Amino acid sequence: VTLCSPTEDDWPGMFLLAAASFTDFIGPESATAWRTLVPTDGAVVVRDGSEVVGMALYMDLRLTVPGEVVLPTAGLSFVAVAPTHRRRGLLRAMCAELHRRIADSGYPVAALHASEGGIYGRFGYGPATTLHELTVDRRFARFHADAPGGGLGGSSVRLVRPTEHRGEFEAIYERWRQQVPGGLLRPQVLWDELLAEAKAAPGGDRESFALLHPDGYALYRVDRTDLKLARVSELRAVTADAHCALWRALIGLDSMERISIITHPQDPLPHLLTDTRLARTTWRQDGLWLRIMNVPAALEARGYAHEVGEFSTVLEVSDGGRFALKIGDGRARCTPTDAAAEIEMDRDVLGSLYLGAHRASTLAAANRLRTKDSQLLRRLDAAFASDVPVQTAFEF
Amino acid sequence: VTLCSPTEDDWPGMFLLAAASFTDFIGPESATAWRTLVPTDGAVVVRDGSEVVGMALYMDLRLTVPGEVVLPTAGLSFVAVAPTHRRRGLLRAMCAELHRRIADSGYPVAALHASEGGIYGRFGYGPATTLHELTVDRRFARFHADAPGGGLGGSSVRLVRPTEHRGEFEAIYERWRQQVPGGLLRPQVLWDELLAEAKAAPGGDRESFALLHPDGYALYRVDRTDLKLARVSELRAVTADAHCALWRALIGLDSMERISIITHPQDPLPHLLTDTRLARTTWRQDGLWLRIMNVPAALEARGYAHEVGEFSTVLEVSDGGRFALKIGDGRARCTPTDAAAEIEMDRDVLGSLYLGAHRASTLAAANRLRTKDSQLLRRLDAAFASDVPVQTAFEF
Amino acid sequence: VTLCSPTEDDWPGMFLLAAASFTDFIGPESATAWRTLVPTDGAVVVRDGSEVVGMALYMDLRLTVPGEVVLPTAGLSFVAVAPTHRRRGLLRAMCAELHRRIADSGYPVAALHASEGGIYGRFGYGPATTLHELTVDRRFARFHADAPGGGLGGSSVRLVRPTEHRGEFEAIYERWRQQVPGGLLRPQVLWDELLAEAKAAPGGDRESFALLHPDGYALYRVDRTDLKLARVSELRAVTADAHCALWRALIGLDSMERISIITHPQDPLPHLLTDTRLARTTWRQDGLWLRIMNVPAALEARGYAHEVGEFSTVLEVSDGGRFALKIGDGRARCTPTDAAAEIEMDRDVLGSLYLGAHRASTLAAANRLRTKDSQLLRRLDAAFASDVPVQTAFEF
Amino acid sequence: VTLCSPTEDDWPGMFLLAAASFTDFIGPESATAWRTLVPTDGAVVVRDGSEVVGMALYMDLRLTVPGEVVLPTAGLSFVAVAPTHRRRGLLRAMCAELHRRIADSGYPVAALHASEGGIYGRFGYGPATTLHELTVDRRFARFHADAPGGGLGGSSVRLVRPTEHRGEFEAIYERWRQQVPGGLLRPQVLWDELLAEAKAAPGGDRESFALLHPDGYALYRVDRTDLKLARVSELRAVTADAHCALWRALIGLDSMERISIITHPQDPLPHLLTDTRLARTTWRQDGLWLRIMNVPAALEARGYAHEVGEFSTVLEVSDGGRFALKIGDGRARCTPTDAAAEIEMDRDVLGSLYLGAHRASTLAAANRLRTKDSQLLRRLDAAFASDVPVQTAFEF
Ligand SMILES: CN(c1ccc2ccccc2c1)S(=O)(=O)c1ccc2[nH]c(=O)c(=O)[nH]c2c1
Ligand SMILES: CN(c1ccc2ccccc2c1)S(=O)(=O)c1ccc2[nH]c(=O)c(=O)[nH]c2c1
Ligand SMILES: CN(c1ccc2ccccc2c1)S(=O)(=O)c1ccc2[nH]c(=O)c(=O)[nH]c2c1
Ligand SMILES: CN(c1ccc2ccccc2c1)S(=O)(=O)c1ccc2[nH]c(=O)c(=O)[nH]c2c1
Ligand SMILES: [N+]
Ligand SMILES: [N+]
Ligand SMILES: [N+]
Ligand SMILES: [N+]
Repeated sequence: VTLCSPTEDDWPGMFLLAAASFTDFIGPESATAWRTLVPTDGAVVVRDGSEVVGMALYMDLRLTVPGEVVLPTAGLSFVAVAPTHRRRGLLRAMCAELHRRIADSGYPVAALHASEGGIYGRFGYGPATTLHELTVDRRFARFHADAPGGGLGGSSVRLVRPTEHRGEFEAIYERWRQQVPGGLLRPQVLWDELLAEAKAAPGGDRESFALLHPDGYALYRVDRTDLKLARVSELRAVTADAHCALWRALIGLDSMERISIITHPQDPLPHLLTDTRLARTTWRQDGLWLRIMNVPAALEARGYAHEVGEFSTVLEVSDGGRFALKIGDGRARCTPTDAAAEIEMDRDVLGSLYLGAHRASTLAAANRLRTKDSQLLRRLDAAFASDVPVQTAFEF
Repeated sequence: VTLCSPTEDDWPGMFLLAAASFTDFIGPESATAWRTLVPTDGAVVVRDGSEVVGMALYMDLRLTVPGEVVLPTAGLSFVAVAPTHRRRGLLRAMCAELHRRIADSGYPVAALHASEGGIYGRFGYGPATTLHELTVDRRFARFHADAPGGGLGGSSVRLVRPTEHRGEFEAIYERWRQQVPGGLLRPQVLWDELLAEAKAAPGGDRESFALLHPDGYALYRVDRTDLKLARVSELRAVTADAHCALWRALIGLDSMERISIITHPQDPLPHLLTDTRLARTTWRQDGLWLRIMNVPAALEARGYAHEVGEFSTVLEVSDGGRFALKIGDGRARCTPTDAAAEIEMDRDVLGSLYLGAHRASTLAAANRLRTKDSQLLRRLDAAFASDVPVQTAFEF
Repeated sequence: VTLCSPTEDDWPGMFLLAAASFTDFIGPESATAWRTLVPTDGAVVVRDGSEVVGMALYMDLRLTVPGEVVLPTAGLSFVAVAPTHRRRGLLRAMCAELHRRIADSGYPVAALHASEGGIYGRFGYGPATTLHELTVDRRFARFHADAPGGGLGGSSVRLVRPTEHRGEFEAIYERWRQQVPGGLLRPQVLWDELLAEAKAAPGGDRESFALLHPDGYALYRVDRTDLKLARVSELRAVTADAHCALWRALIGLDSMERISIITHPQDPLPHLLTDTRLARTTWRQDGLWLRIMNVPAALEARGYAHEVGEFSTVLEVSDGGRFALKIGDGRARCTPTDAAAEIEMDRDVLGSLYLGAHRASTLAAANRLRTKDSQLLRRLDAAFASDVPVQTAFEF
Repeated sequence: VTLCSPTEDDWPGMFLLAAASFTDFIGPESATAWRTLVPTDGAVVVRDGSEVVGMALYMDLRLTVPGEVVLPTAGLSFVAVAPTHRRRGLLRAMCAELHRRIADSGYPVAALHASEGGIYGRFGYGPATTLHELTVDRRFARFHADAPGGGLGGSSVRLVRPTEHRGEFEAIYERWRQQVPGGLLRPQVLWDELLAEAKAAPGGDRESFALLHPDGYALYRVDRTDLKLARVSELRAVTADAHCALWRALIGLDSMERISIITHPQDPLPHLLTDTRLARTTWRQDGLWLRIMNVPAALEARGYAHEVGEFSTVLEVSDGGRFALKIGDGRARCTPTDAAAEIEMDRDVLGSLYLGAHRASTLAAANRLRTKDSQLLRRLDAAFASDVPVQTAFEF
């Protein structure tokens, strides 16, 4: 059992392991396209002394963080251990090797989507965004008097074929991702795959349609089996107006009973209706997971709330360093120190605070975050909070 | 159709309407006890010219709000219109009369739990707390290395009969409610009813048990039909230690597959586990609804975040007044003004901001809250936020 | 294995067989009351040579038939063969003995409700009324502009306790049953049992409520398990106004999602709504079964449609006689003849035509009814039709 | 927002709206075929000032009505409003324009199938046929002694491939539709589509088979997911013999548990069995909707029951005219008059009476039909009744 960068000949064996490991495997041709997002020496495989029994790689991503700052980000994916080689520490070995390479390459953070919630905490990843499924019973949905775009004249939203308005979706998304924490640059090969999935599949998914506003879009399809359910695969709106207009159109799907979407906890849709309860939270789960590779670089790179006054403290990350942290004017200064720690946390906890999705208070209550001073807690809470709500861009 | 305060002879007719209107009706003897919480002239009925076709009342409550300040609160309940007298504006008439009496009596706020989410917005009530159901698959639940109370020696939690430790529950709850936004004083007659419901019912609910810590308790029962589900009716913990200890005991219910609880969005339980995902959010709904009766009294009474600096603005409440609002040192000054409004919102929106459960940013995105200045939004967001997470005390 | 009229000592053995045979067995005290409806020598039992292994009886009933004519009717019930004595022809023996006694006593017809649809055809019983379950999704239900009782002022319907308005229900029902084909006199002991069942049962049915109009009533209860379903046990309306008023009140049960009722195929409720489809037919089954004991007496006793002109024919009932049938002025003359048959049918088929619930055309298409002349078919169809729709009074 | 007849260039936009609006959309090539049934100027579209946001058309159909009389009929279909343009009265505008064109073209009636039951009443359409789903548990089904085709020798029914016996199905159907109220001429392009749908679909419907008698056929397929359910898509029988023979063959599908069919309320199948209850009514819904465009032409065109004697009255249709109606010898005379109305009803109600599917008595009980004379009601009931049961030909 050796650990190497894969050669061209290794990939058919990797695709086999992929097919066996992932029920939503996109298949060899799509997989061959996604390869273009993997840097040279961005992949590891494990051979048995030879077929492939383990694999992992990272992609070059650009993650938006609070203060509209864009970080180079190593996005872990295509992780699999053969069912024949469990409990041999192959994952620990592969993750260690990639983290070495990611760190040495100069990525401040790494990110992944977790198949299970129990795996990636021990490797320093913390869940940093939250997915919220809303299901609307649209037959009772009435917009509030206060809701935008409820006037006379025409609608600014059009029903269109996805494939004929790629450029407009690309442009809207590009604006969206640059201004939202959790935003990722979506490269060309992922747009190719998105509009491929919008096509009807013989014995699979139904045809997708688009609702297009100057400052927003929504892609939706009727569900395979539940023919009174419309599934919004993606809604991206840059203005509140666009967001309201798109939801007026979706509630206008008079042949559906229910509209479902995977969104974020601060989605304003409930507040657009006279009955907030009509937008039911059906499902909730961790989205993007974050590992802070370089604590000072990451902490210094993001913006902080201007509201909290200037304050200083000492943060110790377990087996990750100890730093004098000074925050003010929504910027941070983070420098080495041997002064006594005021705040203590594992690396994963930091990942979870970083995009402002979790309150320090809350993690402290679980004792994932230690401090003897509760004024400091309030200050961290306020400083690390994001004024733009954190969202999840896309699974990778 | 007249509107009067009920006489003693009206109550049997009110109980009939109650029985017909509410599937969880506690019944005449329990109802006769709850009457003791209704002040003289706290009830209205509508007779048909004579049986009772409409009723509503309020109870005298004490609501804890941010800054550990306790407000006299009119709690609306026992609201019903006979199915024979719908669409006659009997609710509008009853609500108007009670709001007159509540205001004139000097209550700064009124509160209710809503049967439907579409009714009470138009009468100035906004949803002010959020209920979160967590269901834990306890067969996989492992506590984190960092979680309190995972050491050698004995457990500080005891399994007990609820009826034999009323005093200890009363004392813990009393401490809890005084330090948590959303806390309500629970009077003696409600404790009587809580420990009555802890008893096994022939063909009904099963026997309830208690887990008791010096600084917390939990009441739980196995579900009627799902015999692998334990339902935590109530968990109240004053320290993080107590909260963790109680959850160690509940995960120790080795004959159950799942533990469910109705809690709040900031419950730290997910973070006590190695797999946060094991604590699934199964259900989410509005809890306590709040109507600000006197805007300046209410705004001046609660505390605000010390973190945000001093700032001033002008708030207009629709058909509710316009005020110079000055906030600093976590106190507010709220005085009449005819100066131009900087912030605009209906009375209900204010109710929803008041306990810090909803962000001003979020309501602004839905246009329930208007301002042309986004710096003011951030400032309101931070000021109205509660450092202690807002919770829901009990249904009334 | 002998066949006798039961003595007082036989009844405890009959109650045992009842308990074992009928899951809805009303129990010994209720059963002892219903005994008062059984005439002397109205019961048979079969003993094993001695415990009871078979039983059957009839009750003295009064059945309304078209033309508002009331027939003495033998109502078969309490029929059971022990599971130890199947396929011994005990039912054939008991039915034969009772039919002998019923015929000799001078009943023109006998009637029953069938546990299964495959049993009673061979003993000359045909299904003569049809049960229709309507389930209304009351959240969308809007009454038509044309529907009665949608004006200003007050409602004439009251919500009441069933037990306090027995007299008014008795009176309304008495009017109802005398003017509707399928109507049965409900004796005092059945009213006692109806208002006993309206009471809440520990671990059983919930409390029943009543909607009372001068010319109609409805008894309803919320379902045991589905707490958003109201079950209308009984609705009896003498005028269209009463029927519409009662349905306005039932749709006014704003806490329910669905209202269900067992009614008849010609119930006008669908036509009271703007969306007829909201009143869904969820279930449909044979109601009352009829055996014509004396063909000429029965045919001569009921009224016929005045619309069809005078016509004459010869009807042969298989092993039941052949008759010259002359119909005109909505009366029939039925006399012995040896003239050639024009119409042929088994006795059961006649039962099914008798109250006008089945068309002769339809039974002819199945060849249950033979004739070489289709003009005669049309004439029978029209003559046997009832202008008042046939309904089902109550199970016995 | 303008309203025009579509040009060739409009149709790709209409197909897009179709795809988005109808989950069972037959697709562009099938849709292009059905276009051949639309007359010149039989279609309207609404453009936004330009993509298509509204459309509606009618097809030229031939409807059989009581007395085996065949009426030219405008069949409304392909009706859709974009979800972006709800509540702009686009449907009201389109329906008005088409009704103008239909009336001026000289159609006595128009017809449609309704997606929802709440829409088309206000445009003068009434539901005129009833769909009945019967599900038979064929494992218990035994034919009655009286049922045809239960003798020795061979069976006259053959199992065949649908595509190889098109001619025989066409011929049987042509005979069927000419003798049944609700019958529609099925043009060649609809036969092409029927036998296309009889083919197995990759990941869709299974292969269809046919049972063929000289005077009847049945097309059936096993259900996609429930492999013990056979779905009879279509059964057309011209003689009772054919109908019984076909059902003997279907009950002979020994590998199925249940056979389901969408039929009519007077289907004799229940009466062919020893247990009528085995043929369960699982589902019931409005079929064909009818709008009487020209009251006197329509009323004069159909036949009436010969059984009822000659009678005269005055019918007022709301905003539709007032007529002296004289009925006798199963013909009607309908002429203008200003004499006082004896009968009053909206146009939709007339549609519902026209094919004899609804009794006048029943609509009167709901007050959809007004008269102060109940003898007239009985007379209308009998006159408008159809001796051949009304059926539904096919969805359009
Ligand atoms: C989406 N896919 C990607 C993702 C990144 C890739 C990078 C290079 C080459 C191919 C790539 C394919 S993929 O191959 O279907 C894929 C991958 C990992 C997965 N992990 C899971 O736990 C799961 O449930 N489904 C997964 C699907
Ligand atoms: C809990 N109950 C109270 C509450 C307050 C009371 C005050 C005075 C006298 C009796 C009282 C009884 S109660 O009577 O079962 C009750 C009341 C209102 C309800 N409203 C609802 O929408 C519902 O679903 N269930 C309800 C149950
Ligand atoms: C309703 N009941 C009657 C009916 C008639 C009686 C006459 C004399 C004494 C007692 C009587 C009790 S009863 O005893 O629960 C009863 C009877 C027959 C039944 N047959 C069935 O197939 C069934 O499912 N449930 C039945 C229930
Ligand atoms: C059956 N189809 C027809 C019907 C008539 C047509 C006339 C000209 C051109 C194409 C045509 C297509 S169609 O295009 O799939 C179609 C149409 C309307 C529908 N309305 C509904 O409410 C629904 O649920 N499904 C529908 C399906
Ligand atoms: N941000
Ligand atoms: N607080
Ligand atoms: N009758
Ligand atoms: N006919």
